[PDB]
Amino acid sequence: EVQLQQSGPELVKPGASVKIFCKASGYTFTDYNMDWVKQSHGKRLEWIGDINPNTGVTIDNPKFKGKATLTVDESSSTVYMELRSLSSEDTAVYYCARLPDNYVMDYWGQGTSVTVSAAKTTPPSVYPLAPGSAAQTNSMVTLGCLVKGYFPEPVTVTWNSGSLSSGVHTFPAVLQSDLYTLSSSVTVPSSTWPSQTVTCNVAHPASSTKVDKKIVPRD
Amino acid sequence: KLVFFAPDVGS
Amino acid sequence: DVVMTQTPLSLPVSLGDQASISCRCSQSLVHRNGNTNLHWYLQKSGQSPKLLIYKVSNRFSGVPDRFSGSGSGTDFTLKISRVEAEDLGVYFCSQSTYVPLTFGVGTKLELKRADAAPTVSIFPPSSEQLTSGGASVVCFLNNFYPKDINVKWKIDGSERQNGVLNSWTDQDSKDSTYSMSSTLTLTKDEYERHNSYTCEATHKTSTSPIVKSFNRN
Repeated sequence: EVQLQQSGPELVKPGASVKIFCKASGYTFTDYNMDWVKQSHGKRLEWIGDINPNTGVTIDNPKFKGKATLTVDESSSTVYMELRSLSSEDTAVYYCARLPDNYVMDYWGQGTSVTVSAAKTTPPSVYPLAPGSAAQTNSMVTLGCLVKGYFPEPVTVTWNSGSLSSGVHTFPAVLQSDLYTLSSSVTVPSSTWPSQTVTCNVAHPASSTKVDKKIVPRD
Repeated sequence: KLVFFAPDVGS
Repeated sequence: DVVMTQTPLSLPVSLGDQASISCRCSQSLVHRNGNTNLHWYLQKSGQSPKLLIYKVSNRFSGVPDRFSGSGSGTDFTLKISRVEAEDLGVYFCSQSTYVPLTFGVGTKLELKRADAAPTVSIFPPSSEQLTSGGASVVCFLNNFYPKDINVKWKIDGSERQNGVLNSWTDQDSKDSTYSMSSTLTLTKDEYERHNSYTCEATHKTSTSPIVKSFNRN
């Protein structure tokens, strides 16, 4: 089976560089070329370049001349791409792709995420979201949880240690000013809260942080 | 302006 | 660069319907070797793109005969006989005739359901956040259909755009709805300068915007 395994996620400071690889298997590495594709926010795909494994000769997208550089070490069946002078515009997922003589990119790697941020490992601040007004009778109450100012991804959010699952919306994190921000909502019947306890469970493995934030009603 | 994508791929 | 224009951007279907995705290019895609290097890719959520059809009408290995492609020159079409649940995702058309290789913007094949009004909930800044010097106002728009929605923040009647961060979920696997979160972040001082904070949602299920708000005091 054809396999294209790419290097893990990268965390790079603005202006620095990074070199990501892509090891191939399941076929003769020399009878095919290797291409690279960029996918940013909105999931727009941009072709970066194509490289030959036997010669190292590359066909490049001129819009990436000052950004990307393709090399290959065919002994290890590994293709590299360097991204230099990184800015926020370079925060994206970069894909590996095989190119046979048909000039069709058929098999793709799992992708390498590159995140550009001047921030170090920062633990998150967890804020409870309580309704400003009392809930009506026999209605659904929506509670929330805001997780702000952390780096890097991922953070995990569950409610009542996973006992509340239906009505939970945890939203994709957004990177702003080198730090992430994430929110999570939960909807429970008004006869459940605040009569019973509802707790936000946040975990940030990169900083070994785990917090429980009880959602208390406002007065 | 128009250039065909025709690399020398293979052994 | 050769421009790839896909129509439509969003294609809601019920399971069993047929689907047609158009891809028009700026110039002919006939390579000097004779081949028309236009291809179709599918990217499901959290996965890598996968090759469905290459050179207009050739099914890649493993692709069901459910999928078929046609076209020539500058107009191409991808067709699905009976859309299945596993077919939902984003479909990209791409050309490999000229340098650089280009892709379409993408066409999201989503599931169709009855209209659903969003449950709007607004939340003031927490005591924990106010002490640290920050002030975030969070607004959730949960479980709505169709996916198109607009959010506007208003502070004492005036629109506010700076300091807003928005996040969207994909189509839910159990009810086929979409959700959205919006967080307006201010300084503690700027939050204490104003009183009325409003979250306005524009959606198909209401002729006028849905308004949730609160007065600081």
